[PDB]
Amino acid sequence: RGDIEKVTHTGQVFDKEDYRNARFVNAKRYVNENWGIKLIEEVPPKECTERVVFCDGGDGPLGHPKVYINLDKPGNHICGYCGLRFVKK
Amino acid sequence: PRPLKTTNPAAMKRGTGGRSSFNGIVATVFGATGFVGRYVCNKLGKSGTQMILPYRGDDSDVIRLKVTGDLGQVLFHFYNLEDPASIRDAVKHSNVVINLVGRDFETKNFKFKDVHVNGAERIARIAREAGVERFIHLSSLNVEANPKDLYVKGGSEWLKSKYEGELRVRDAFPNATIIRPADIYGSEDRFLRYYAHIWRRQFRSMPLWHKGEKTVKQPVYVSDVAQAIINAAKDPDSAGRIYQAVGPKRYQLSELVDWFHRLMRKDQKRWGYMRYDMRWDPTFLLKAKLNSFICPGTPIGGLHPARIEREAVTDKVLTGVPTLEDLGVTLTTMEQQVPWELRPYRAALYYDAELGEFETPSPPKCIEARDELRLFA
Amino acid sequence: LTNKPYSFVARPWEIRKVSSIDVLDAVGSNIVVSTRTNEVLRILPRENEDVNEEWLADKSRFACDGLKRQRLVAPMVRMPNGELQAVEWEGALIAVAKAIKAAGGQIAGISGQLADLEAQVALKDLLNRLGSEVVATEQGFIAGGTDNRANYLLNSTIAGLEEADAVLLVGTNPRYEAPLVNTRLRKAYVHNELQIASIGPKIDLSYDHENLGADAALVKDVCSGAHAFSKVLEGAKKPAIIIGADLLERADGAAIHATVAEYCKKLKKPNWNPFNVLQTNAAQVGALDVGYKAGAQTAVKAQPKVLFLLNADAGKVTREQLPKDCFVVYIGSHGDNGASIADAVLPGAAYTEKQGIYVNTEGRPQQTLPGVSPPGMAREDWKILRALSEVVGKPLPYDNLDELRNRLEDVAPHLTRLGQLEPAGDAGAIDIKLKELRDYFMTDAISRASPTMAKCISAVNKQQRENEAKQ
Amino acid sequence: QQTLPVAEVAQNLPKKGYSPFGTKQSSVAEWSLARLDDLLNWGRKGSIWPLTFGLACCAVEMMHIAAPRYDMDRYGVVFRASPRQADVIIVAGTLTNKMAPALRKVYDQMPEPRWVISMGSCANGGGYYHYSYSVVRGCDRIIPVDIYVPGCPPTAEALMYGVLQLQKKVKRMKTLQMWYRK
Amino acid sequence: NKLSGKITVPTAVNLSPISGVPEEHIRERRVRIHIPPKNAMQSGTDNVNTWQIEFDNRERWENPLMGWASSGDPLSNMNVQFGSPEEAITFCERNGWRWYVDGAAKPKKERVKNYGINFAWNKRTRVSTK
Amino acid sequence: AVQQVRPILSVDREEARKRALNLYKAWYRQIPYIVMDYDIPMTVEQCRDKLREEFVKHRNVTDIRVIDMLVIKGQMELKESVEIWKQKGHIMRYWKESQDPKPTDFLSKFIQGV
Ligand SMILES: NC(=O)C1=CN([C@@H]2O[C@H](COP(=O)(O)OP(=O)(O)OC[C@H]3O[C@@H](n4cnc5c(N)ncnc54)[C@H](OP(=O)(O)O)[C@@H]3O)[C@@H](O)[C@H]2O)C=CC1
Ligand code: SF4
Ligand SMILES: [Zn+2]
Repeated sequence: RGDIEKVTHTGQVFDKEDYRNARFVNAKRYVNENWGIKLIEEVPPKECTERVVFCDGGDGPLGHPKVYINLDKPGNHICGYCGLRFVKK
Repeated sequence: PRPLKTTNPAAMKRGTGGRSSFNGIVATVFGATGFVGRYVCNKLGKSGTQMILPYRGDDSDVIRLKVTGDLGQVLFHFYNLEDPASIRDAVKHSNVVINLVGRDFETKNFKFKDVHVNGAERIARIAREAGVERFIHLSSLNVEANPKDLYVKGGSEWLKSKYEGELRVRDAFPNATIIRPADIYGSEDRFLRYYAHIWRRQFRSMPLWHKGEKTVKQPVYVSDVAQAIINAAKDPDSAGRIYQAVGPKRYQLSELVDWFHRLMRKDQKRWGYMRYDMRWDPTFLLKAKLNSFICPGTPIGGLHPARIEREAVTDKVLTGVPTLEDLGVTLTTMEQQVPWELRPYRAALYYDAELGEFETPSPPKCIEARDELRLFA
Repeated sequence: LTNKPYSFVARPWEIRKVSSIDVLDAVGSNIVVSTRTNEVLRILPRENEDVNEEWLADKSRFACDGLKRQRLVAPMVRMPNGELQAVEWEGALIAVAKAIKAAGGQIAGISGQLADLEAQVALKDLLNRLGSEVVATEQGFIAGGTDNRANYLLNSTIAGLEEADAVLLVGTNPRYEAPLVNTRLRKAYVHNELQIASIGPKIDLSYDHENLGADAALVKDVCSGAHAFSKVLEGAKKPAIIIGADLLERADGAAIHATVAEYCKKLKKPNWNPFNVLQTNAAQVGALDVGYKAGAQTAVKAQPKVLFLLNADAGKVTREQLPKDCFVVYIGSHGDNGASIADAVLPGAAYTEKQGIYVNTEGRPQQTLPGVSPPGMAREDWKILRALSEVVGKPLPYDNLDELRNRLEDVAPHLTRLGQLEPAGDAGAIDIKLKELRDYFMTDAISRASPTMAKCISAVNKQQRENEAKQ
Repeated sequence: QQTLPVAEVAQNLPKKGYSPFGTKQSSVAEWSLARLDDLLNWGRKGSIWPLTFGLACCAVEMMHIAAPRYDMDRYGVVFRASPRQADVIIVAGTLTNKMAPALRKVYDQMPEPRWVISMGSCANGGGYYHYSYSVVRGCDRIIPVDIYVPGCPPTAEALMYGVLQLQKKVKRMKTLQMWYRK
Repeated sequence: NKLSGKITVPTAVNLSPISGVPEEHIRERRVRIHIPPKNAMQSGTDNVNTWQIEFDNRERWENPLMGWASSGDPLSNMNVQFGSPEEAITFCERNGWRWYVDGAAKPKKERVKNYGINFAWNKRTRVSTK
Repeated sequence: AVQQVRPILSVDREEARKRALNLYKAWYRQIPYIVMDYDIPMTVEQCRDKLREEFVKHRNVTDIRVIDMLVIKGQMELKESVEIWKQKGHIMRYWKESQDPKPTDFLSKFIQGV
């Protein structure tokens, strides 16, 4: 069965000869289908003008605490909390 | 230098001993819902061992075994002896397998052959293909290549099947450990329930072959058998070695039954125990035959004739064949165990007579080698 | 600013603190191993200003990851195929006891550098039962001068180093041989006008130092007192002369030591012994106080049929260099290259996992504490030897740590007065390793085992390449 | 993990049958034994009699279920006091060491087929007192638990939902049908 | 000839049997009287003014099921505080344990810590920057 | 190193033995009743034997006060067994039959882990 084959995004598969496989002979090995790494990758990097932007990730008090991210560096800048991505250029 | 099988530290022995310390043993226990399965599994759980407990009855029959281990230590796997696919699945990840399968009587879905030898070899072949390090089997101590009945003609099939099971299991598995007990006495046991149950008794006159005075029995206690199983499972150097599992002191069936009835308070004034000759009375056999023919499940009190032949058969040990002492297992004697064991069945506290002050049941007396040679002349 | 490796891993409230001592350098700095659920997450300095100074080098700080990779987790025995398959403790020790008994009483034991004194003493006692006194240490030392305690220590009281006034480092780079000692000197250089000369090759001590050359003839002329810095040494009130143990094992250096001790006679000021020896391994001083020989080649020259190796993963011994028939047993934790050349490989619990006694450079003995359960079948080193003895049939008397700690008390009461330092009084070209950080990071098996150190080596090499190419 | 079918899939599918065994039996004996199991399970399912052990805090919910808001005798459930006449035991509250032998004794004095519901966290895994010197960590270590009702306490709805889940387990139990194979 | 039945008895009364601790722990475990270590990246020091005792680590494996940190060793978390080591040794004896003190530290030697040295005409201690 | 302190019960070591042996009387005399009352495997001789060893459990008690308390515990446990407050599990507790005597010699310890 594929359930006990899938690689958890955390990065675990029971070895092919590992007795802890036995626990799934009769129950499914739940593995989630949304991997945050892929999803945030898909989200495009927002861009702004000001040297310093602010993110709360979510909205109002439904997101993470307000954080200010400077963009003067050439590259992207990833929000510490939500993983949103910023680029000033 | 004994090699190792796995190099994954998660799959490797650890802990301080107990319900949590994983012992590096993963076992399937075929026939776990039995007289000896309970004792084996409880011992294995005490070690902190992973169990797979295959079962063919309703899981409710086995749910009690869940109490024997910490979380995830016990899994129940529905199978059937007639489904090799299921057995393969049950043994793939296993490290050891124990074959506690086998009835005392015959069924409608199984004749002694198909359940007692043909099934066993299938299990062993599947186990061997699965690459299972250790395999264990049980075979009665009285096993003979050419059984001869003693009182009733068609009553030695169990013995024939037992020999067949041993040889073919050894054929299909290079080095399995075939432990060999006989007449294991314990709680919820064929042995003591049989000698206690009513149908076994006539009016007040237990019928015994040759008055039970031409029989030598050496029963052993169930836990000591179980404790042997685990100790020989932990050790792989026991592999490929039969073991005659017997108790400390042989006995004469007359000594036992009299002591039993003394323990049960069955002999004070009125209950009036007597011992017949089973040959004299021709009624006991009919009871067995009818009781077999009528009961759909296990016959009442295990009265089927095969049990009757078993009591008749003597217990022939042999030297060289290793023993429990070789397995490092101390053996609680009957004198320590049986009194408490039969305490539930004590009865007969008449108003007409005296009680309480009756002495503690004076124990029985063993039978020595020359004294045996007197018995058999 | 925060640890890149110990990043996001655990919170201080969750974690558990275990006092301990660093072992990767002979400073023996005090450590607080920050364990959480059988995982050594990080390392912190424990304030012991007599020794530790509350700082801590990068090696001790970051190499903790080395204790999670290349670990030995199963006894192994070399088959006719030769692959060293995994086996169990029964067969392993029984096989080892077989070889020892039938080898023919020609045995040696070479102690590595991460072996605690208990492992040394257990090793020695067993081999004295077997009748073999060939018990060497990897890092060789003075011939015929190993007897007076002050010949292999920092008699100058590492705390007292900061009090030093004129320091002479003969080819002994502290900045990569004892960084904690180095910063103590810099504190002197900043607060007491420490006159720091050098009689070795080029190095940088993070501060000015007078380089008088490299040739070993310079130490002799100075010891006679024929050079300007020698006059400075004379005029000082706390002179110190530091000689690196490598040089003392280089070659014909016992003469160098003898002259150095000769001059220290006059330099001695009351309550102050100038002579200084920056030990490198954390077990060398342990070896001296138990009475080993020095020099792995010494043990090879004995021509033993069997060999013992307390986690001795230095290349100083190679089976080619060994007798061909020499049976080889390795009793160490990390499966490093030196472990790779043994026919029997017994796992061992690393220093954080085992309770042992380490004599630091200056000489105080200090006790590690176990913070993490060892992996696999790994056991304590002094337990492996004890089991093997009783398997052979020459049992040692010490079945418990205290029994063993009393056996050490017999050998050296000074050596069990933990936390104290008994005084020893009187004491008795040049090219050196670890003259650059690139040399420094890769020193020991744990160091090579660690992933972060490997990243550090690459990062420094790349910045150098930038200097070449960014140009 | 699986998920319910969608509207059109339901449209294709037929009635889900009543006896969970189904109606695919081959021979007369099979078909007959299927019905007798169905009748037995129907009896044991419709009428179930808790023992009302109810040690603590959880017990209050064990009473609210008897209360008239989420009526339980509506389902055929009655609180018989005597364990000889009680068919099910809702162990609820903490199991202290003084109680452990008592629970064991009460359990096996009850005749089978006996099912145990471990209500509340205190019984499930020792709950909030798990690291205590006097509490049985869980009740799995004394008796064979059948259904776990998480909660502290479980809201009454949760408890009697679990009861229905026990009814489903009582519905699908195979005793005669599979004795035939035995 | 009495003061409400007062008696003369030795001050050091071992209480191992009355205590209730199993002899296994008493006979295989030590105690490590010390002062709790000062956290490296802190600066307040009002949690290392007490003398503390605890018991050596025994073992920790991981639960096969869920990969927790199982531990079948009771006195693993045990931790008690005292005002002075001699008090703790007195306590530890009365409960019949094996112990070995761990000397905390000598009194801090005064450091001059002058401000002017940052700016000196001759001494090396002139600060490079501010 | 002496302290002038209160008593509990016994003022001299001999009174302590007098109290201690009184307890031994109650326990010896009780054993048969518990064999009857408590349906447990144990027999009179074994119960008597354990009672002997369990006093030997602490032979080298010295302080008058400590031995007094040990007796105080015993008088309690006596009453809890005299009357049947205890349970068959509780009374058997003195044997510790659930766990096998763990290995003791160094190899068995070594080969079976810490
Ligand atoms: N006094 C004795 O019984 C003796 C014991 N032995 C041997 O030891 C073993 C254990 O003895 P004991 O427990 O008393 O015997 P039991 O009659 O109690 O058998 C116990 C187990 O055997 C299982 N069993 C029987 N037939 C089958 C089958 N076709 N398929 C699957 N399981 C089956 C049963 O499964 P389920 O209950 O679920 O139907 C049961 O769980 C036996 O095999 C016996 O040969 C040897 C000497 C004497
Ligand atoms: S689980 Fe919650 S509701 Fe139930 S007894 Fe415990 S604390 Fe009370
Ligand atoms: Zn954000």
